[PDB]
Amino acid sequence: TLNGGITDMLTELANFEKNVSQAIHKYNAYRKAASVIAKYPHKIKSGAEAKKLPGVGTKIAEKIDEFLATGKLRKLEKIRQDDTSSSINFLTRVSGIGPSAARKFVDEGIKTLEDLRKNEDKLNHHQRIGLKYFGDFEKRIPREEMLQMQDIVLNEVKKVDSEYIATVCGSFRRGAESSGDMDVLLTHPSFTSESTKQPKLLHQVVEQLQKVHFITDTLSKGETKFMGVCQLPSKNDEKEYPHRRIDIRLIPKDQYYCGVLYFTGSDIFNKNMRAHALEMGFTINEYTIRPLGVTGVAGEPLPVDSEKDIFDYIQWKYREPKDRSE
DNA sequence: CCGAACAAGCATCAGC
DNA sequence: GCTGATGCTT
DNA sequence: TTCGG
Ligand SMILES: Nc1nc2c(ncn2[C@H]2C[C@H](O)[C@@H](COP(=O)(O)OP(=O)(O)CP(=O)(O)O)O2)c(=O)[nH]1
Ligand SMILES: [Mg+2]
Ligand code: NA
Ligand code: NA
Ligand code: NA
Repeated sequence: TLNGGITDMLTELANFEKNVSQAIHKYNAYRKAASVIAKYPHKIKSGAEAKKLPGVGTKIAEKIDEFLATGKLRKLEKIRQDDTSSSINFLTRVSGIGPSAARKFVDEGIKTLEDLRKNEDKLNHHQRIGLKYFGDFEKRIPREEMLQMQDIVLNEVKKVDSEYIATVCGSFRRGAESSGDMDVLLTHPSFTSESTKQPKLLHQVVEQLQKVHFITDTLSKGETKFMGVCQLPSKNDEKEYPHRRIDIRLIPKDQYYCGVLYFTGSDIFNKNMRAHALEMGFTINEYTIRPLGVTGVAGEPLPVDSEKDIFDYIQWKYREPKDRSE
């Protein structure tokens, strides 16, 4: 982390614009600048040097000059003193509380963890589970625990139907030594873009992971996307493990490669890659890559038989997952 | 200067 | 009930 | 907030 102080500042600015100002484009600009700087392999010595990188403009360059001179940013230090800003920023750390709900809660004088706990009745289901596991959800998962969880998920899925294929994506698939949560891509040959030949494909997997007490709570759940909570089992008399966020995405079997590209990320990598696709005349979602016609209307899905096929279409060199951690 | 900035599933709510 | 917008999330 | 045209 050559430039950890700079990228921390930019990330804190990003979070302020998202949570407090509700300025999504400023938030993306700071995150993008933080991303391009994190992979820059020199210790930055001036805002001018940083402004040579794409995504760092005049305003971020000036902030880097102030940071490098003083070790601080006056704008952030004032933001940190403001009670409303600090409280809104804090409340958004609860899963299910966003900028709108956080500002609504602070308006009614709900502005601390203890305030949240005594007003459970004012939370929706998702928010209540995010409050319940607030402490756990801020801990990272050592890859060794990710490996144990993987083994549980893949084996339980196989007991439901040997034709399911579960793939752990996210930062885990990118080779990270720790992960924020577990991301599972799921396919079944009964579910393709051409037909759904079995109902309850995702449900059966969820209920089986619940029966073996791996899934403990549900944040949201539909036919193709599950967002919930899981926990490794612990040995006799040992401390329990923290509860962990788990996301499961059922994707049409024939669209696996677009799906695993999507779910491997990173999120910024996906944004960069989809934006480049547009510049090249394609649009990419988790299902397909399609060309844009004369009027910018999406055309027919193109054939895809690997992740690299997608990179080829937009004329990017193939990047292994471990090189997508933007 | 100015328009564009990735794409979408689930929960919730207003309106009919 | 449905449609469509918005919030929040991946 | 940044960038391309
Ligand atoms: N097009 C897009 N795609 C996205 C987006 N947000 C998330 N994703 C995709 C890519 C993520 O890796 C994947 C998982 O989402 P997750 O939050 O778990 O990201 P990890 O890479 O695993 C970091 P960790 O803290 O969990 O370790 O979902 C998005 O806005 N736009
Ligand atoms: Mg993840
Ligand atoms: Na630049
Ligand atoms: Na939140
Ligand atoms: Na996730």
